[PDB]
Amino acid sequence: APYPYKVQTTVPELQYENFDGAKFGYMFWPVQNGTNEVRGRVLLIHGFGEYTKIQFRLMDHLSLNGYESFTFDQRGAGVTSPGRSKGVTDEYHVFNDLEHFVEKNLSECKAKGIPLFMWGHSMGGGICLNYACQGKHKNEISGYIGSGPLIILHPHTMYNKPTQIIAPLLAKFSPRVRIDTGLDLKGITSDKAYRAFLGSDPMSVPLYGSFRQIHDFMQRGAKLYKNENNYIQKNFAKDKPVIIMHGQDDTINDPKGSEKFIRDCPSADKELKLYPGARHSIFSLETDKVFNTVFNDMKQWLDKHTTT
Repeated sequence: APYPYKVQTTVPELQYENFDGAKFGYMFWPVQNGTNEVRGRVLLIHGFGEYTKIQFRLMDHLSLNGYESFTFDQRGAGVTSPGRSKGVTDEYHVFNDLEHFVEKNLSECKAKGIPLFMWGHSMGGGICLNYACQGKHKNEISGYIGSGPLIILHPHTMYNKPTQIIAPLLAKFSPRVRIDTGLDLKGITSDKAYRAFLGSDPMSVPLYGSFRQIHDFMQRGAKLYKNENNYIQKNFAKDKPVIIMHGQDDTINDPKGSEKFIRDCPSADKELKLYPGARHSIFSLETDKVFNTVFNDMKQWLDKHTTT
């Protein structure tokens, strides 16, 4: 089944970079709108099961609207960790790998005098928001964007897929054990055409996650949700703007989590945007109606925090 989206710009080459025992597959997407003007660059942290092509639809649109994109297949994901390596990563690497690419992009963006923004979906959303609190360069990112971030699972997901609860609890005893709980296609998107692509994609199925990886990204969001001793108010990078987009019909990641995060956030420039009729993957696998609504909101938000 074909990938429903027709890219309007030139797809970048999938480059590779060795770092800390892994060969990272990454992509730099240049602005292609006929002007030599770049308003800024967005670094895209994908979620569990995802990889570069999933973010093609978003990167294509950023390029047309004056924004460069950088994304990489994380450790445990995509071309970076195939075979037995799939699902194999942890809290340490997740951020240590992210620092490497943040620094790479901060330098290049420093060179051309453009702001760097950080974007994350689901698992990537959990990472993105957590970086705003713990990142080495959290004060050098110009703005944080979350796309239905994994803070707390929706009750529906926990009830129908109890595996994602149990397996983290067992991670300490056997962290290398990998497991495949399959795709919740109907929860992921309301668009049948992207569903078919996803359920047919060799790069999407099978998707294994180890107990260590899963425990770590589950603990990651639960940490933000718990906000023990006002962790978020204390550590969120001062005066950094933050916006979360969350599909209102998201029954994979509870929208109530983004709601509480925005509430807890001490920054002035903060907003939660909920989208009716829209489910989990609003930036990649949803309908054209949803994506356009959802992307315009991101496009405008980025314009407000960029100059010329």
